[PDB]
Order: sequence, then C-alpha cells, then structure tokens
Amino acid sequence: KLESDIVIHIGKQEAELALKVNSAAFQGDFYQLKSLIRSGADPNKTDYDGRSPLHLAACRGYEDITLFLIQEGVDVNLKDKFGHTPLFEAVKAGQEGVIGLLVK
Amino acid sequence: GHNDYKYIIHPKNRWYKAWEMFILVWAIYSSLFTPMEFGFFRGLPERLFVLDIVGQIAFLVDIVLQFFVAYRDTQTYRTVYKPTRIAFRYLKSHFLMDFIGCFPWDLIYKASGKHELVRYLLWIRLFRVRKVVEFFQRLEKDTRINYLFTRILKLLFVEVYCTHTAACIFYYLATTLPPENEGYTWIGSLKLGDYSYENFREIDLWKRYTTALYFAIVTMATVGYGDIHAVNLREMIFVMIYVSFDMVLGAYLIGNITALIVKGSNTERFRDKMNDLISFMNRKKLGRDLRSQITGHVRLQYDSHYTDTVMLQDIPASIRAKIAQLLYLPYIKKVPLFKGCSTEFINQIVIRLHEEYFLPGEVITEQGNVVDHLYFVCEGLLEALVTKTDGSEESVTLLGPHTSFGDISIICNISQPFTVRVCELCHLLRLDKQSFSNILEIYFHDGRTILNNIMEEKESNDRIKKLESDIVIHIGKQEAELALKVNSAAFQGDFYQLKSLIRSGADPNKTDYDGRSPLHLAACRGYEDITLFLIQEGVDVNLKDKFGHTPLFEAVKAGQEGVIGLLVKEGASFNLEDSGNFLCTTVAKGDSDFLKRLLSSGMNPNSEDYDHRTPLHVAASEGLFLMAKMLVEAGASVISKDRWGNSPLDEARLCGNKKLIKLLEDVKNAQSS
Repeated sequence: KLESDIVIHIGKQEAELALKVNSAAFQGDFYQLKSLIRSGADPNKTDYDGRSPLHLAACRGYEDITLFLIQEGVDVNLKDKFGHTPLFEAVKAGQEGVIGLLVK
Repeated sequence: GHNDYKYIIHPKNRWYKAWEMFILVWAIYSSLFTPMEFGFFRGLPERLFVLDIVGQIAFLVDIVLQFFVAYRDTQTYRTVYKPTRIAFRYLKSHFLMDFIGCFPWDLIYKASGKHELVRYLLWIRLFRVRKVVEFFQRLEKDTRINYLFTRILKLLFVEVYCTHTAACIFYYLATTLPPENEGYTWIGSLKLGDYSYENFREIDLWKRYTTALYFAIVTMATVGYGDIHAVNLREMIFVMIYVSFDMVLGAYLIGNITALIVKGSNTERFRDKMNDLISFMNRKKLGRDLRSQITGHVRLQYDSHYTDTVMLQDIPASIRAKIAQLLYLPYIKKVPLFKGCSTEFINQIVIRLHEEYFLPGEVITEQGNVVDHLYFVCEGLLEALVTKTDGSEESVTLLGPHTSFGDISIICNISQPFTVRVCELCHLLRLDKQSFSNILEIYFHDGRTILNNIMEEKESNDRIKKLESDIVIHIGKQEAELALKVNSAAFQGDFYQLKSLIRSGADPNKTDYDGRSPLHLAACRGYEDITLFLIQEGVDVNLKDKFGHTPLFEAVKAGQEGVIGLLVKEGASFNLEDSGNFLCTTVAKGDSDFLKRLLSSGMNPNSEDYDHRTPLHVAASEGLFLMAKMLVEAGASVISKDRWGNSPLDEARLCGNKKLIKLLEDVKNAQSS
C-alpha cells in the first residue's frame, strides 16, 4: 500500500527534484548541485515548461554549474517548450562567458 | 507460558520470596551447625533429635518447590515455565548434593554401629551454604548497597564460616586421639588460668566450642597469643593449612577494602580537585569572589551531573526518545518558536534533544561562529553582545526562561550573530541543526507555521530586526520553493493539494523561476478546474510571464478553448507588447486555428509590422482568404497601407484570389465611406 502511494509520490518527487535542480542553477548552490546530480534528478529531465537548468545557467551565469551540466552531457541544444535553445537566453541575458561556453 | 502449565512459581513470586528468606535462615543454621554436630558430637544426642529432623524436613520441602519454580533463561533471557524444562535444571545443577544432604546422616551413623566414616558424609550439608551465596549474589544486583561493600561483607561471612568450621575441625582432630593420650591433643593439655582442660570430652559443649573458636578467631587475625596451639601432627598440619588459606583470605579482605576506598571515591574526587585548586588560588591570591566562582564551577561539575546526561547516549534511541517525551516535552511547549504546530512535529523536536547546563558569566555561543546547535533557554537567563570595530560589545535583548535562541541563525544558515553569555545557571536544552533540518523537511506545513512564528519573533526583538533582511532572504527562498510546488501541482493535477497549499498561505500571484503564475500552467495543461479555482483566488487573467506571455497565451498555444472561454468570461485580453505585430508573425506562421482563438480573445485587430504591414496585409498578399476574412471580422482595416503605400486590398488584387479580391474590394470601398 505504501509502495502504491509512492508509485505516484516518487513521480511527484522526481518533478520536485527537477525543479530543485533548476532552483540550484538559479540560486547558485553549486556544491548541492554536484551532490544532487548523483543524488537526484538529471538536467535532462525537464520541468512543467520543459526547461533544462542549462537555460537558467545561461541566464544566471553559473558557468561552473554550466560546466557540470556539460560533463553530464546534457544537450546544449535542448530547447525549452518555448522552442528556444539555451544559447538564446545566453545571448539575451548577455552572459558573454556563458555564450562562449555554449559556442565551445 | 505460565498459564500453559500451572503450579509453577515465578522466580520472583512473593510467596517464593518469603520461602527464600525462610530457607536462607535454615541454610545459615544448617551450614553453621553441621561442623558443630560433626566435631563436637560423636553422635548427635537425643536432646536435639527433633531439631535435626525438622531441619532436614525444612530442606526436603525445598527439594520439591525448586522442581516447580521457574528460572530465567540465559539464552533467550526469558523466564521458562515448563515442569518438563524446570525439573532438568534442578536434576543437573544441584539436586544431587541437596538430596544427599537431606538424608538423616546422623541416624544412619547411629544405625550402622557408630562408624565415623559414615558421619563424614555430614559435610555434604555444607553445600546448603549455596543458599547464602545466592542471597549475596541477589543483594549485589540491588543498587541500594555497593558492589564492593557487598564483596567485603561476603568475605567477612566467608571468614565467619571458615573460622567456625576450622574450630570444629580442630576440636574433632583433638577427639580423634584416644582419651588416654588426650594429653597430646591441643585441648587435653590446655591449662588456661587455674582451669585445666584435662577431661575435655566431658566439659560443657559451649565451653569447648568457645575455646576452639577462640583459637580460630585469634588465628584468623593471626594474633597467635600461643595460649592455645597445635600439639599433634594432625593439629600441626591442619593449622598450617588453615593459616595459609586464611593468609590468602585476609589478603583478599584487605584488597577488597582497599579497592573499595580507592575506586569508590565520589565526592572525594571533587575534594582532590579542590585541594590543588585552592593551592592555586592561594599561591596566586585570587579575589574571594573569583575563588567562589571557581569553587562554584567545580561543585557545579558534580552538581550538574552532565555524566547523568552523557549516559543517555548509551541508552538506545527509542527509550531515550521516550525519556525526552516525558521530560523535555514541557520545556518544548514553552518555546515560542514552536507555539502552535502539529503535535507530531513537536514530538520529533522532543525526541532529538541534548540537555546541557552552563555557568554564570561564561559565554556559550560566539559571534561569527557558524551555528551548530539550536539552544532553548528553559530555566535561566542569557544575554548576547556583539564586539564592534572599536571592540565595545553591543548589548542585546536578554534571553529569559522558556525562550529559544540561535534559531534564527540556523534558519538563515548563518554564523552566530552575537556572542552569547550565560548570566546564571541555565537549563540549556540543545537540538542539533541537522536533526531540526530533517524534522522541518518532513513537516513542511509546521515549518511554515514556524516561519510565521519566526517573523513575529523577529519583530519581538530589535536585535534580530538587525538581521530581518537576511531572514527575509530566507523567507523569499521559502516562498520561491513554495511557488515551485504550486506550479508543479498545476502541472501534475494535484487540484485539492494545491488548493490546500493556497489555503496554507500560497499566493497564486507568487512568481516562480519561470515567473509564470500557476494560471499559465493550468491554462496550457488544460486543468480547467484548477484554472477556475485560480480564477476564484483572483489571479490576474493576463499576468505577463518572464517570457512576455499571458496565461491565456499558454491556453491558446495548446488551444484549450475550455480554459480560453473560461478566461474570456473573466475578460480575457492578451494586451501583449506588439500583439498585433505578433499577429503579423502568426499570419507568418499560418495557423488559422491559433489565429481564431487569439482573435476570439481579440488582442488587436491589425498592426503594422517592421515592414509596416498589418497582418491583413500579410494574409492578403499570401492569399490566405480565411485568415484575412477572420481578421476583418476582428477589425483588421483594409484602408491601412504598408510601408510602400499598398493596402491589403492591393495585395489581394496582386494575388488574384477571386473570393479574397471581392471581400477586400467590398470591405475597403465600404470603409472609405
């Protein structure tokens, strides 16, 4: 019965993980993110708006978080549900270093 | 299992305890009389004929009862109550010796022609002293009496028995020699004072026993007056054996007493510390008040019994938890930080707690030190101060009893703000940061209720109002995470759960990292029930998201005409930046359905693009008669002209679409009027 409750609870919990991964890519908690990569959902798993945390890392400028996502191999060309690759938010936000990383 | 087989007596049953105290008296008498009746009586006189018989009967019943009393196992540690199991314990452990002792050995000796070797079996009754051994073992368990004190008392009883038996054996050895050679015995040549023990077999039993026991006792302490001494060779040999064994026994007595004095020093440790510490004060001439403070601390070390709080680390987690639930729980209720939360959350705070005691004047937490423990002042007063750049300390609001300090720093995960000082003896209950953190993660609703209590506690003390800004940073982090949960629910379908969260305090106008109120997500998903509920919560129909869209934008994206009409009844209107130019881009897309839902929301009839072309221009040039007619229905005028002065009618005429040409011709010619 508990297993059946967690059949849905773990799905919701995975959703929370993806949102938290984006949050940590939006607050700046790198160390938590390094732990969470092996202790939580992956950046490939998208949120409600289908936005990988690489899009946020383009906005914020957490190029070290960006480099961790690069190590994971998460598609740098993975668009959001707004049909826009993280490169666009890199250019829009004006993070020239992040722009350089995604050009690399 | 005690019902399974009846007549069984519990090991510590009341009536069995009374019988134990009775058979203990009988065992003491039997073990202290067997040597007497052996040595001083070559055949027990009939005067005591009753008293021996009843004695054996007293143990005979005990041979039966021990076949029914249960015994606590040493393997499962559980009392086993089965006569099949119970009987074996006796039959193996001690039944043989007790049964041999219970025979009428004196009568058998008198019924076998007075053979002394039969009387030697009387010494089997000395094994009844195992009852006294059991009594002493049980008394050792009692915390009433010290273990080492019980040891020394046991050794004293061992000396009592050994001297009594030694005196009896000594007199018996005197009797083994024939009466005519009684002058060669130790007693038959005794001439104490003017009394010669010449016919020593006819002297009163008590005079003979007192002489023999006098010898035994004076040799027990090795006084060795010499008035009574061994004369025979049997007497010499027995005195050597007794003396050697008693040397060992007396050495053990001295060892037990010395160990009791050395190890068993409780307040003497405080006294020893006082010795050299008073030497310290005296050789350094400390002020009397400061001397009093130091002595107060040392007495406090033995008066706070922190060791009595350290032991709890050894008691297992659950039982310690219930100790906390019975002691720290009132102190926990007294905390204004918790105040009204779920009883389960309060109970979990209760479970993981580490009571501590501190000293007046000594400081507890230091400024700039990362908070590692969450302290509650339960009985005491506490005052924090902050050293400034010049160095002077900043007095803060005092922390009197039934308060919680350091909590704000833990909540913000920041170092301790002020160096806090212990004004006097305080019952500082402690909670580790990690334990509190996990408890908060499990009880998130209680956690937010604490957050409310926290804001109130912030305005309560202005010195924490010096850190309200950082606390507000933490509050904003909590609100952002909460908006994340609200949006995630709007994407999952947890309608009632997200309603409950909004009831909890969740503003649906809270913006997430995507900055789109959950109305956008409910619209794009199509949870029209959730969209309607958010409508009742007064979410603005067309909030602009970080991406510059409305909730109804997302609805029209997926074309949730249910949600689209739902927001239309609320007066749905994109009112987006360049919504008419976005319609130029939509005619570029060519999505007539997307366009129909947009123009049903009616954001803009027509607007010139960077080519100064209304969407009607684009549709007319493209030959998109359906889109162009639908735009005209929206209000797209045909008199508008592009950058090159061409109306949509001109574009349609260029295209050559008969229906579109006729439509735009008639509409624009009418529009001219």
